[PDB]
Amino acid sequence: AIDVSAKSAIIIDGASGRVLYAKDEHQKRRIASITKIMTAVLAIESGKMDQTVTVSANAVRTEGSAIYLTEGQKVKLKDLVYGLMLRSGNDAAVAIAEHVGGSLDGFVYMMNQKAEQLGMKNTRFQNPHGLDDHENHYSTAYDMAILTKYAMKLKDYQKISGTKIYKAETMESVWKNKNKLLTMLYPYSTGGKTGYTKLAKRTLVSTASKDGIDLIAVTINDPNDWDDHMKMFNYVFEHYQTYLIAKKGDIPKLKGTFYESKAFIKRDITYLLTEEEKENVKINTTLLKPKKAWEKDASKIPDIVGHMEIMFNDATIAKVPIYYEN
Repeated sequence: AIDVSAKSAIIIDGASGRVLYAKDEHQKRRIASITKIMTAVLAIESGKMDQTVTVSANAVRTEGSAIYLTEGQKVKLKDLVYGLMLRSGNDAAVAIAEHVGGSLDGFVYMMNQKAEQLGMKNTRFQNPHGLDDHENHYSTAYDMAILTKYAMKLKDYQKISGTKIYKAETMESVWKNKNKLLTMLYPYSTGGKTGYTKLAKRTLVSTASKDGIDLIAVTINDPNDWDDHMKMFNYVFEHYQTYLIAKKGDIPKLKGTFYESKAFIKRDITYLLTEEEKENVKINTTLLKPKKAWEKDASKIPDIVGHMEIMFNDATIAKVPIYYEN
């Protein structure tokens, strides 16, 4: 079984989003610097990554981890985003927020509107860094997995998150990523983001891939997080595989029927499952009843003749149209 030291934890399938393991995954908690994933997403989506940012006095004042920005410094937004993600710079976070959002209040508005759009119903942002300077800055393991799945759609996020070493284009710094999974511990790691405050304790988001299986893990309040992430990924890689549920082309269960060779699906349907889960998958097809008039005239047969529904217990894990060869 999976046993972790985290108060809340989750691991999800990066392809389908399916929850594979969860522990208190909807409990609102302080999250510390994993907040910064949202800050990075908004910077990347802003289209302003090559713009020059002017660092404010407010940005320099920020407590905690820093990249040592100075008041009035001119730094490319991209550099700040690497500093944010690799070094957890809180100064970088405020500079990004003020640049992309106009003000902290503006940026935080943007963060919450993005959370809403993603369905993060148990998440509320009050700042761009995760310092404990407000009430009601929180998220959950489940919501942070949703956010990370979204972030991993962004090629720039993929790149930044997987970067071990970065030379800034506009600052005299080289930064090493603080994600020990990526830099030293776990060969399958593809990225992630750490957090710590006195009240939040250790928080961690990380991603991993092996044999085409992409996974996302979150732990909130976990003194053993590095080990626990590896345990979680290893458990999934050991016990789950991608099964071809239905192959592209014709549909075996329609053998002997009217649709035996002319009905087809346009793509493979694959899914990440344990051996025991795969036993509980059902392929359901609903098809039009062939009409006598179709025998003589193929033109009366629609292009789509039904749908295939893959069921896992009472979850619909896939649904695709069934076509009829023209």
